[PDB]
Amino acid sequence: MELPRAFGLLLHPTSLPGPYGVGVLGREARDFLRFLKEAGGRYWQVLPLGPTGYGDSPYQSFSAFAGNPYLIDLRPLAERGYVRLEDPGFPQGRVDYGLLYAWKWPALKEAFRGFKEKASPEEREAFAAFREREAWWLEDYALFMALKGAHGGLPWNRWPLPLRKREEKALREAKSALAEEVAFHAFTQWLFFRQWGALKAEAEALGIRIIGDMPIFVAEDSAEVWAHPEWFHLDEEGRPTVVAGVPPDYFSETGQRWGNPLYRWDVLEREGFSFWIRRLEKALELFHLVRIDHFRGFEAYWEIPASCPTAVEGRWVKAPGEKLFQKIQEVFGEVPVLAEDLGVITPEVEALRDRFGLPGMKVLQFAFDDGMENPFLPHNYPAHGRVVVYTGTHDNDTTLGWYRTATPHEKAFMARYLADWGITFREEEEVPWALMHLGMKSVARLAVYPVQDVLALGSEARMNYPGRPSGNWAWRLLPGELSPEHGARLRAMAEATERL
Ligand SMILES: C[C@H]1O[C@H](O[C@H]2[C@H](O)[C@@H](O)[C@@H](O[C@H]3[C@H](O)[C@@H](O)[C@@H](O)O[C@@H]3CO)O[C@@H]2CO)[C@H](O)[C@@H](O)[C@@H]1N[C@H]1C=C(CO)[C@@H](O)[C@H](O)[C@H]1O
Ligand SMILES: C[C@H]1O[C@H](O[C@H]2[C@H](O)[C@@H](O)[C@@H](O[C@H]3[C@H](O)[C@@H](O)[C@@H](O)O[C@@H]3CO)O[C@@H]2CO)[C@H](O)[C@@H](O)[C@@H]1N[C@H]1C=C(CO)[C@@H](O)[C@H](O)[C@H]1O
Repeated sequence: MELPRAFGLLLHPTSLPGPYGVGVLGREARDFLRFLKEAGGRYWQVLPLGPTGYGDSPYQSFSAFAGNPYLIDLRPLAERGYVRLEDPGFPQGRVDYGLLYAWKWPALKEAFRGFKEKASPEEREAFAAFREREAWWLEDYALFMALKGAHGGLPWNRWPLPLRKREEKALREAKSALAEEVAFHAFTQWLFFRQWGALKAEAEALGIRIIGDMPIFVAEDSAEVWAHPEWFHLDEEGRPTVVAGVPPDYFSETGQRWGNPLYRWDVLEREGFSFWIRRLEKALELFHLVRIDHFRGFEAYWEIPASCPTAVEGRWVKAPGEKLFQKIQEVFGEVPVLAEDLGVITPEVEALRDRFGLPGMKVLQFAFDDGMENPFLPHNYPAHGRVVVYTGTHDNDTTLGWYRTATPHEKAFMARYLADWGITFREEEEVPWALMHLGMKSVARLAVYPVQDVLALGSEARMNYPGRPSGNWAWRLLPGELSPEHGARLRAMAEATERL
């Protein structure tokens, strides 16, 4: 993949400013694209866009295909009279997910009722047409969500056996009994894709490419796992027999047990990797590039017996990454994938990435805790530049927040390294900019930065803190917070580093 030298910004849509408690796919999203274009940015990166559950993590979605109903802009609906919106008291600068769950679901439900009553024939037709075209994943997703709502939010593998095991007769009866609930969820999808499609066209009109994000492993409690038990290592009761994670290492003697169901790779290969082809086809309708989290899992993954409460009991298992990507190349004619390969250092993963021209990542906040051999330091990046450099990702603190808690060593080495690259700073608040500048001076073809670093926000704006119980995925921009001055500063930096 040939990436021209450029820069972009990382901003999950929920973080957009605007009324009604959460960023949505509307004017403010368009304002951000405009800001990005004026700043000279050519990429907008988001986190996974699927529907979320308790904890609100984009990385644990009810579906590998559905769009997050919380991102639906309700204004176009209120404007056609389908619903009357009333702010129950959403805060500024953050998403109160508890309130959004309590208020937005009913507002979408009311909107659907108003729609059935007032929609024009053209809208009814379009929605029906959408349900037909997307049936191959929508039938399962909409029934999955209807069943979930009818069984008190229980995970699919705790539902009555006939439904859990998808006995046809039982599914047909449920689909019939929950007809309006199924149509309602299908309605949230039609709105989500219509709005995303419009936003994507806006991005394209502005010369902007969108980098989507798809975790390599799906979630246990999701429509596709329920509908395709044959593609995952589950027992007869739908329980994963092995789960994803990573082994212990110098950092943790317990490793990480993520819990995700794992693929029956032999079955997927036999089916021409249909699940993955479908997954990518759907994603390519929404994005120009797809970042895949834990890309190394296509080469080998840490398989943990589900009975083990930690990650200590696993073993590395080879996956057919080569054949899968050969299949992806064959079908799509290119592999529009960005590999999340943080801390892999394994040769075979690098080789698989390179074989298909896939860029990896570099995160500057991790470059100063040791020596000059640290792979995250710019002089160590590959001369071919097929890598995306970030100051920090959604899992890291903002760079100012990181700086304030960095070790004396990190702070001193960073400053010295910056100076070696002709960069300096005076106040703490300037560190995010100095690091963004260091990334832009690097050979990395793409430099992508979280908006919180553009705003030089502290720890209060950190998107996600892995391991922390609450406050995650909630940060939001305030109206007008990204000023023309922020854009001009990014633009001047891009111009100087030849990224325009
Ligand atoms: C306040 C709370 O709002 C959100 O909570 C809702 C979840 O998104 C829903 O999916 C639903 O969760 C139920 C599960 O579906 C069901 O399978 C079962 O496990 O019971 C769950 C509880 O009913 O309903 C949730 C609301 O009740 C949001 O996702 C969640 O993160 C929010 N919780 C935050 C607030 C506090 C209060 O200090 C903390 O305990 C949490 O760590 C925060 O994340
Ligand atoms: C659901 C999960 O969401 C968050 O975790 C994800 C990260 O945000 C992603 O960036 C991605 O990171 C991993 C890299 O892809 C991988 O290559 C390696 O570097 O490890 C990274 C994470 O250590 O994927 C993460 C999901 O694996 C969030 O931080 C995390 O806390 C959330 N976990 C919830 C799920 C379970 C399972 O029941 C519980 O154990 C946790 O307490 C929940 O918070």
